[PDB]
Amino acid sequence: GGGMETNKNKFIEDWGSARENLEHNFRWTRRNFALIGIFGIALPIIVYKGIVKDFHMQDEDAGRPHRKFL
Amino acid sequence: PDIYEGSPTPVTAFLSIAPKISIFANILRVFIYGSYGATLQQIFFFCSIASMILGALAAMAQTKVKRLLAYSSIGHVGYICIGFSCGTIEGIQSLLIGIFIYALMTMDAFAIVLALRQTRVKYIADLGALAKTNPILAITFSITMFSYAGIPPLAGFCSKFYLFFAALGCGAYFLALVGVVTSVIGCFYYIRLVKRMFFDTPRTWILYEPMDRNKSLLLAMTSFFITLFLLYPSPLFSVTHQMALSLYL
Amino acid sequence: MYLLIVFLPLLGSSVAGFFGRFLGSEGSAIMTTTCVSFSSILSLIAFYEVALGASACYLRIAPWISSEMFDASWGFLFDSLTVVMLIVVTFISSLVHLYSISYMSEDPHSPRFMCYLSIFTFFMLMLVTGDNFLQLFLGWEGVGLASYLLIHFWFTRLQADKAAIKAMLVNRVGDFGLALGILGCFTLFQTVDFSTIFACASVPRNSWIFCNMRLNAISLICILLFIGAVGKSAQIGLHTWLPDAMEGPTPVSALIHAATMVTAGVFMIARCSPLFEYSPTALIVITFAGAMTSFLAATTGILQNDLKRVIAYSTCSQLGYMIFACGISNYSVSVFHLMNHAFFKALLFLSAGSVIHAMSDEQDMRKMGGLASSFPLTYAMMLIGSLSLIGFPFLTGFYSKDVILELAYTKYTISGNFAFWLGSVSVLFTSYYSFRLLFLTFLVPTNSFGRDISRCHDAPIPMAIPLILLALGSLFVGYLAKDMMIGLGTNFWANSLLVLPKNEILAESEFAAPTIIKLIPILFSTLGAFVAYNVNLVADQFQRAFQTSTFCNRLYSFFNKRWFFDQVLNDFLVRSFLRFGYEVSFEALDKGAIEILGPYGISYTFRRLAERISQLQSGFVYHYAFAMLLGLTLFVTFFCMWDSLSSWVDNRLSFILIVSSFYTK
Amino acid sequence: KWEDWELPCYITSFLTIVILGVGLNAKPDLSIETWAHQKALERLEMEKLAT
Amino acid sequence: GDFRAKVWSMTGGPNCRPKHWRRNTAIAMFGVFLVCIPIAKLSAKLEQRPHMPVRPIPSQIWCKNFGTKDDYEKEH
Amino acid sequence: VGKHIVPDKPLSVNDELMADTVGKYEALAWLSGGLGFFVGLGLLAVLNDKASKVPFTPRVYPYDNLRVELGGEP
Amino acid sequence: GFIMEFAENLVLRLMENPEERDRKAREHIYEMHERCKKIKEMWALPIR
Amino acid sequence: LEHFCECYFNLSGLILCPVLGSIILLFIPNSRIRLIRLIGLCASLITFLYSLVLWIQFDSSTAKFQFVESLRWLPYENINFYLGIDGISLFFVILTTFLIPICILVGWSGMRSYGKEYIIAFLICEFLMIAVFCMLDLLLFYVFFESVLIPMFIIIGVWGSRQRKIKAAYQFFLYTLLGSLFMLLAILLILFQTGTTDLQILLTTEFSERRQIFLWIAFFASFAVKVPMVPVHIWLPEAHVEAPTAGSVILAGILLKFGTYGFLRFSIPMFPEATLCFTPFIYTLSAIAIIYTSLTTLRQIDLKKIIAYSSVAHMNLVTIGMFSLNIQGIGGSILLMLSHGLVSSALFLCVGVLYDRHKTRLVRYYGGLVSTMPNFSTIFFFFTLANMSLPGTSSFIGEFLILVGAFQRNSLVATLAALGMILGAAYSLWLYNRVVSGNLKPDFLHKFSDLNGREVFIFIPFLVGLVWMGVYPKVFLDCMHTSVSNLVQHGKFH
Amino acid sequence: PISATMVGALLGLGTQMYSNALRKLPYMRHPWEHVVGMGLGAVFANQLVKWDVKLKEDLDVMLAKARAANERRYF
Amino acid sequence: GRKKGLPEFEESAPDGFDPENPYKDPVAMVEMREHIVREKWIQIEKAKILREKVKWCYRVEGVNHYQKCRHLVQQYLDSTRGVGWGKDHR
Repeated sequence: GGGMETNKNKFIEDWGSARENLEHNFRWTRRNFALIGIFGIALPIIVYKGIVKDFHMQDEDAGRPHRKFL
Repeated sequence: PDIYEGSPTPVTAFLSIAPKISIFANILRVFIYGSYGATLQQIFFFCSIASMILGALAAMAQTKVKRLLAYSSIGHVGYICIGFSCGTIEGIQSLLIGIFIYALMTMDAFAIVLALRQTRVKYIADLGALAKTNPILAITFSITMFSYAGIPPLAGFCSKFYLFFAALGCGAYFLALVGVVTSVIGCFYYIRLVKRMFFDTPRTWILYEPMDRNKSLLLAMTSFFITLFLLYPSPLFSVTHQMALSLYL
Repeated sequence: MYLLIVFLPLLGSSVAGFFGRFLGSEGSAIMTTTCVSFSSILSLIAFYEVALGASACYLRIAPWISSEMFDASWGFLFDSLTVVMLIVVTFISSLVHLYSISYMSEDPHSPRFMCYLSIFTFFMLMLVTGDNFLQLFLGWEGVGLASYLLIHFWFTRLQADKAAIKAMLVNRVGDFGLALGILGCFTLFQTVDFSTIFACASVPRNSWIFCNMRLNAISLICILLFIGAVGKSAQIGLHTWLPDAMEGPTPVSALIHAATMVTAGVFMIARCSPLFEYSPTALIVITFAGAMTSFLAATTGILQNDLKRVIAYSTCSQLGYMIFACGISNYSVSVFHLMNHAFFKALLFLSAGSVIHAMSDEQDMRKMGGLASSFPLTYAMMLIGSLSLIGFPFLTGFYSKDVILELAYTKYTISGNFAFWLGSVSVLFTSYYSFRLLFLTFLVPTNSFGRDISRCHDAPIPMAIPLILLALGSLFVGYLAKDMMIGLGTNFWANSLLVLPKNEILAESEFAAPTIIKLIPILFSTLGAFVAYNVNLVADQFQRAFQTSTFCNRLYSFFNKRWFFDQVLNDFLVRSFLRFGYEVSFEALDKGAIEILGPYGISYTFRRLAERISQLQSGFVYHYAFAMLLGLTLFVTFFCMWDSLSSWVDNRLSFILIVSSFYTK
Repeated sequence: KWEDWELPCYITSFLTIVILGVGLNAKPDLSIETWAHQKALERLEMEKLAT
Repeated sequence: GDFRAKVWSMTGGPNCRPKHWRRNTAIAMFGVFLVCIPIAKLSAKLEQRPHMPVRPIPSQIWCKNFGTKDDYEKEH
Repeated sequence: VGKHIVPDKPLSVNDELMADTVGKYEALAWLSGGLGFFVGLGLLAVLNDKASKVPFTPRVYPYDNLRVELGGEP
Repeated sequence: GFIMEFAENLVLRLMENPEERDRKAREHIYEMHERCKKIKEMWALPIR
Repeated sequence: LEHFCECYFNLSGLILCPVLGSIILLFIPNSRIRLIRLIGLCASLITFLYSLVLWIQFDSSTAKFQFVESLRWLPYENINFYLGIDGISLFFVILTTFLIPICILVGWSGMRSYGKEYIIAFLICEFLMIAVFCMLDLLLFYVFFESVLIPMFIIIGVWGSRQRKIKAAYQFFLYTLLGSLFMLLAILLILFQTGTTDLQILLTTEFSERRQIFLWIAFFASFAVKVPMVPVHIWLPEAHVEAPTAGSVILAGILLKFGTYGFLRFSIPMFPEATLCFTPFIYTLSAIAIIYTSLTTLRQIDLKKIIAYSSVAHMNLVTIGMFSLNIQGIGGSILLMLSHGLVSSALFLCVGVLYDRHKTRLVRYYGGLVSTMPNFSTIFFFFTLANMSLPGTSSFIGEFLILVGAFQRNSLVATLAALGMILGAAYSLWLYNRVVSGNLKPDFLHKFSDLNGREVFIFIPFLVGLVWMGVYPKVFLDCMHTSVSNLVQHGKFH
Repeated sequence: PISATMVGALLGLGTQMYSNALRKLPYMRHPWEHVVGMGLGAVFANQLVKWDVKLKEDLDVMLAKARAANERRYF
Repeated sequence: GRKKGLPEFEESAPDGFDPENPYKDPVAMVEMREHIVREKWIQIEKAKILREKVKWCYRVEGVNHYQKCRHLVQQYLDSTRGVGWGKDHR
């Protein structure tokens, strides 16, 4: 009846606040350890080596030695 | 910290500045001039590191303005003594520059504290909504806190700049790491006051009496110095170089 | 005059979109139809001057992206292939504009509909007329957009919004591959211009590094480009969007997802024939894709109950025929089937809409029947379109479908044999659902509701006029245009299409083939019509097999739910990525470990450290004196009594113990 | 009634088109592309007529 | 419906029936035709036809770029 | 349209995003079999070896198989 | 008289001179590279 | 050496304009709100026109720094600072001068409660941001970059909508300060070698590969926080969401550009050998950020969070382009940087339009808006398309050029980077449909107003700029290619 | 141009206004004090410039002596 | 002020550039870098002029482009190998 502001829903707002405060829920469980290990460590290392290997395969296509990277 | 809190506030303001000038003059003329060497400077190196770390942590733990200022002064003497530790001409010059800038900044801060002591300021939370009740005082005090934190181009950067200059000059990276971490901690507990004066919406406000002419004039001058020193820093640099040279010749 | 062809539909859409509040439903309908129809007439003139007069037109407006050798340009190319596609697009769009004038008369938002119709047309013109890969990409994406806007034109309907997003996401996967091929093209030839690339395509022989694999550069480019044709032409893998695109209005299905845009993948393979000709590996891949698609869409469409769904699966089957025709190096035949397809398929969708409009928006064939005498005009156009689609002799569909099946038999390769078997069996399957539709909709005893029957009416004039014009097309276009398009040794295409000498099979396909091979489609089509008559007019216990047998019931659902393709791809692919963005990248990493090993953990530890350091200042003077004394003792010990200690101590140990003291109690 | 922002904004908008519409079309073409194009034309001229 | 009558939109909203829609439609016709005139002139100026048609064609009336790119080893 | 449902129960996660009669892995097995039909058909095409029963000799084009006309050395 | 020709000159009057701009850039580098030695003597002066 | 300029319009006047505006606004009483508004808006608009004139006199044939003017610090002249721009920094000065008047116009209606502090904070931000982009010295670049932290902190904390702004402002300040502290160490290490901080001298000095690697790591520690790269990007969603609308515009449209600008101005040209060594490392971090943050964006439920997270993926694609080290990659990276500052700024303006009326950022409340705000829905759709890098929009030019430049170096990284075409389409259209399409929900929202005259005008230069770059990027690329070419060639002589 | 006198006068006037504002008084309360502050600021800025010049001379003499003492080492 | 006309640059490489130790004459080092950039842009325009020739030969000759433009395609493809800053170094 009055105003343009949204009529707040307690359940929808609770869903909103629980999303913003997710860091209080982290527990270091088995599932988290597998997820962080696979996608925080293993996958970036796989992408890193794939990119290096792509450069190196070019080097031996040009008759050049393998370029050094950090 | 205990004497700074418990003493009458003008005593705290006086003890914060003058004795340090005089004792550092003594330290220069005794040690830099006498000659035992390495051990003497290692003393001051280790004490500087301990001072920076402990001052930063303890200040981060404080809820009262006077204690926060005491711990900030402890941290800053750590930064200054890093200059005495290196034992070079630029070390002495930077020690003197750091002393001068810290003294002017402390005079600014205690002018504000004595101004707010007419309404009995005690806690950091008492400064809530000061940007509404006295916006120009909240700006002047925020400038002092950002200068204490070393944010360029305020005068406080000058001293911070040296810390890292000597750390990479005398070849000391653990000192550099301590400086980076403690600078970040100091920045946090200084900007907490700016947050209290500007971002908070307390239910109960404290209205403060306006300051007298003496403190307003001193505050205006020191605040102009703090914002504008890096535009014309030549006289201080020249005079401190003169003093560093005159220690030996 | 050539710029007026491309930009007239843009002008028509601009007036309806920006100024539709001044024209209303009637004004915006006239404005967009007139501009598109004028562009249609100029397109007929352009076909006469470029194809019949053998005079190509090249037009360059200005550069688009000029960065070193990168030279994307606002440039237009009008050759024989272009003016064929201009005719198909402008003519069908003009009819669909006329058809929509009365089909959407009762819709509240007709002016926005007509505006979207014309903007689609403009982008499709920009796709077929561009002279470089980047302008084609602009048309490629624009028709992806206009299709999205038209599928959810009823924005209040949630299934339309689900269908429009799916159409755009599936095509972005195709655009992903298409863009990669364009990147590969530039790296190899140092240009995106069509004429330069085709003139140089025969030379490169180098190998390339792609995803840590040594591959042939030309083959890599051609396969990446074909991924683009897989998305737009709904080929196996990226095809589940086409049936769901029926959520839009019927005119949208006729123009966009049956005649013009759905064939952009076929046009692009044909336009790039001078490049695709130098990758036999790509041609084999293309042969397998089309052949499988034709079977996948035919078997699925024999159990659909919705009119628009059946015709949508038929569209996906004919596209496979076009694609594997391109795969056997017959681009003139695939384009010939393209234009032929644009006539009877459009006639079938527009005729379906008239039945649906007549039957109060009923679309389920199980609630129709006994409508031949109630709607004579509509049934007649549907018979012509259907008989032409199935390849009845001497109709438009017969002169191209049969030649593709003949050429596939003549291809003496594994992929050619694969295509012949799968293309031939699909003819039986397409004849079944074509007649199954007719019998259920208009010939069986009525299965419908009375209130619908007592409110029937037949096509108004603006709806019937396009149907009669498309009937004439779906009866005579094929015969009239054969010798022009695929006449033996024809020069109609000039330099538009390229078939290398080693790949030419048309003569052998017409002379060296046994007579039985050319009669298999009619023999297969007859069997499908007879089977449809029996299942839908005689069998009465047939359905009981599925209502009692578990294997036969799952089999019914297997072909009804499209080989459970959407399901598998939703349960395994979409859900996997959706779950990853919350449980892994956000909860486990961003708001998990990164927070704990960052701001959240750092604040916690430093708060505890500050609390402990604060407790040192205990307020007891004795502690301050004790601290001073300890500092003195420490100084004396370390800086004077450290001469004989180095025998028993190390510097490493000392600092280790000081830090280790922090983890006490 | 025009709001207080309209006049300064519509004058800035007008001056923006005039400066960019005139200035960009009136500044000389000094791109490395235009200079090298002319330079490359003469070198291909100079190596063609001479052997 | 009820509230959509108070909502302004460029395309006119639902069931848009402007009273003077005929004079506005005819005014819109003229604008497109006036817009088309510079487009056609620029098109005719820009077209390139390297090949003479087998028979005379309508674009030989306004286009003067027929059989011009014969010297291709000179294009830059 | 009619009346949008306003929540009355605590909203759970995965609600921003929230195929009936056939199970998940059973659908994967049926689709796998369907794709296994194309695989077996393709293998049958290899086993057939239609390329080995071609009823004509490869086209030969004049002028050295149009070597010059195809971009070769003139 | 003509708008564009006036603007051609007007923009040309506003641009900096290329020869002087390059000259000053060259001198800046030359002088700083031969100047980079003076100050580093001061940081090396013995405190004692 | 007084390297003063002969041009009439120079960089010092442009730097002085918003400073004069702020000084004047210092002394105007808060009862004269009309005057405060007019003076602030006029100062910003004159700065925009001045920068346009700087564009007009730009010389696109030189690789030297243009409009170079010297500013003296000590009469000893040992330390003397230079200002100047090239094809890499000119358009960013223009973008700053253009975005500031937008920031003033957005808060026009609330100016009676914002006060002169709001305008002064933004005018002070303008002065520092213009200066940062015009610096030819490592030390002055450092000092001016940190100066913006003070007003940005103030802007976020004071005028943020809800008390999460406290945490947001803290995190922004602390992350940025940490990064700037690592840059300071490298500046002082460079100064120990060279005895100078003048950029032009540094571009002519040789570094050892060992110390090149180390100094590059020290520059990366600051720039990767600025960009931001994973895993130090988590400050961004909090700061960009809790800020006021104009604060979000400044944060995403200008401040984000400072890390990528620092990569182009210092790290890439000054340490060519280290840059080659760290190219697989940059490629990996950018590729991960593009894939991962795009998927996080998909699962966000706050309007401003979806737009904030999209900014991270766009900025990491920029880093792939600049580290491709060719004309297309670096040329495309600068164009995407400019395009992002227009597209994301316009998108933050659309969300702010919705928030000022209804005071909520949760997507669940909205929906059906096309039936009540068709004008906003059309403008929102256009910038939605531009965020998807639709061909014909400004963002497609930079995006494709970066992919071209990446493909010519490493086909794998160009392939992973091209996956953002699929992912970026998914979250942009899902956002648009859940807000605009569907049916209204009168139990949450029942009272509606479309855009007014001020909001439509605000959107006009964003539409014109996006179209102008999307169809004719040549006016920008022409003025850049000479500086881009010499940046690529820096450190090689063949 | 920008002389020391003008910078000092502006700084002194600003110092009087800042003082009045910190005390919640009108900016121009007691204008004769604004005149006095302008004069004092001008005098202070000019004297600072002169003092800086003198300081430089003294430093040069001191640095000359230090370098002579250091060069004595290599005799 | 600036005189009207196309920009003017020295045709020859700077004198004072030792390719053995490029970091010894910096003014020449910078001037060599600019000269190489300008030289590389000349070859870029060379391939683009050569590319316009291939384009119009294809358009003019049609089905006979393989024999009639054999020479132009070779010239263009040779000019594009090792051009600009692409996938070839020198």
